[PDB]
Amino acid sequence: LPGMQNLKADPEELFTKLEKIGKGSFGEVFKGIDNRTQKVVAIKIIDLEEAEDEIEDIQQEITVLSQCDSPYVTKYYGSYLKDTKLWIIMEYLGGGSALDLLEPGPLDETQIATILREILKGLDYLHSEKKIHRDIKAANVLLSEHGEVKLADFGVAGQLTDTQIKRNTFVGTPFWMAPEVIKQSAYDSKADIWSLGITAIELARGEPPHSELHPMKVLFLIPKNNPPTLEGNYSKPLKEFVEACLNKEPSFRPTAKELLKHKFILRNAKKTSYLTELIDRYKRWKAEQ
Ligand SMILES: CC(=O)NCC(=O)N1[C@@H]2CC[C@H]1c1ccc(Nc3ncc(C(F)(F)F)c(NC4CCC4)n3)cc12
Repeated sequence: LPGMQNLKADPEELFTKLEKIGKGSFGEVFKGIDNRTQKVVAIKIIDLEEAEDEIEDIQQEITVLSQCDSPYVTKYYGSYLKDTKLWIIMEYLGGGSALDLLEPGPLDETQIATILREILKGLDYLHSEKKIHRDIKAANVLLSEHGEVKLADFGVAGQLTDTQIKRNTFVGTPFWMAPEVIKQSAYDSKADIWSLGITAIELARGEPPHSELHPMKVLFLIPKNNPPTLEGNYSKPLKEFVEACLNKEPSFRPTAKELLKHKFILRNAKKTSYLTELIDRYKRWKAEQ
């Protein structure tokens, strides 16, 4: 396990575990304070006794995280054992997920473009490292209190090599999964680009396509239907960004690097600092109730 700490280190001493902020890839996630620096962190806690077929996946997740050095990937600080519980210390992103920031109401196209541009920067980094996220969706897109946008939850992240230029494993969240991943055909990083497209619709409309239906229906709906399109009063460049991602033929989908030059992004995206308005809005909203 990369970043595994000295097992004599007691994380209950080194860290103040605060409120739960979410349920994660495995186990729960908490807000916490690093007791040495007084920096806030995120703590993922997993019971190893309450495992197992997950520990390979937990190894794999932590391995992948430890191999990423990008402003666009959640930082991983190390892991601690406390009796049966694994404490995974993560970068704390105080804005929550893009999905949280949607709860007060719709995004405008500038905010959508900005968030998509930053996701594309993350996807470009990952894909350049032959890594595939495979669970891109709004809930896995996090923001710092400054409005920086980062990719999270590498629970099902894949790795490509010289040997394996392609993967076949059935992973992801159904609504966001690419048809070729659902069919377990040979696939690569283009799968993430399909997921990005679904996420673009999610960011624009609040939900992915087929969100009313039972997840098992999409197992045939997605491979046999025409891809979703963004329906509603949204700009033509936003609709074409979505369609460019959502092609059933993976070689017809652009790369992350290409989509960064897409007209929707260029014409509408602004500096990420402006996303603070979106976090302030969430605050005010969450005040009431
Ligand atoms: C009591 C209270 O108000 N707590 C804060 C809270 O509930 N928040 C804030 C704003 C929305 C929601 C929330 C969710 C997530 C975070 N931050 C965060 N940072 C890093 C991770 C990381 F573990 F990926 F690194 C992470 N993961 C959780 C698992 C579901 C998302 N969440 C912050 C918040």
